[PDB]
Amino acid sequence: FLRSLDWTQVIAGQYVSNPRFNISDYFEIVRQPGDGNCFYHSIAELTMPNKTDHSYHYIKRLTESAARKYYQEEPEARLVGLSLEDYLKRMLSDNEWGSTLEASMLAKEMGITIIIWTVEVEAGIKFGDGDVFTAVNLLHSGQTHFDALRILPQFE
Amino acid sequence: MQIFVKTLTGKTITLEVEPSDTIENVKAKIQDKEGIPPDQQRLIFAGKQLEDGRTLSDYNIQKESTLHLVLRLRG
Repeated sequence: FLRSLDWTQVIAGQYVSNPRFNISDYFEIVRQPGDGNCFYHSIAELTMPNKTDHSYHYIKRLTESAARKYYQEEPEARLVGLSLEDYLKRMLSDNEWGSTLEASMLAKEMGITIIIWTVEVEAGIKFGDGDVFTAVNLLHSGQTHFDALRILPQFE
Repeated sequence: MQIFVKTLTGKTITLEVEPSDTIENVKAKIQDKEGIPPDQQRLIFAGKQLEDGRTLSDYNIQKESTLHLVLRLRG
């Protein structure tokens, strides 16, 4: 079923899909801290060995580095409207929320695909040109929270 | 004139607009009809994100054009 996903390219490097499934049927959900850093915690969980509650600082560093190269060209930055410098100050701020903007920039900076499943699944948004099996899968819930997803072994 | 919008959830809706409508006027109409707040909306046409101050006519968006809606997601 996971191979059957129908991704529509909407804008350079970004795809949307609307499959219907139970998250828990295909993924283990790795809950992340309910602080303001859950997005970065989630990325770290899936990218960094021996990950801890402090590992997210590194993802935020890669996000800074990414923005310097990609922020001005990022379509989603237009909703931010901030200059590169003011955005960085705010992004790097303690407990600040990550988002699809950072996801887009990180995907390019880390050379990965990031998939965000906003919930039962309402839709997926893919940043990068890879498929779900190789992707860093995130769970977006409450319109306010990110956790990490790992494909259950039987489907790997 | 009539245009279509494919929402993030994959739903294709109809919208009644004018060529002179701004993107913000169009976001507001999507809010009226689907409850999606304008500040989360990214409207896309022809592989381009549309800009709030500009108008449908600027992007040569004619009757029966389909926009794609993607949402800004944070947490």
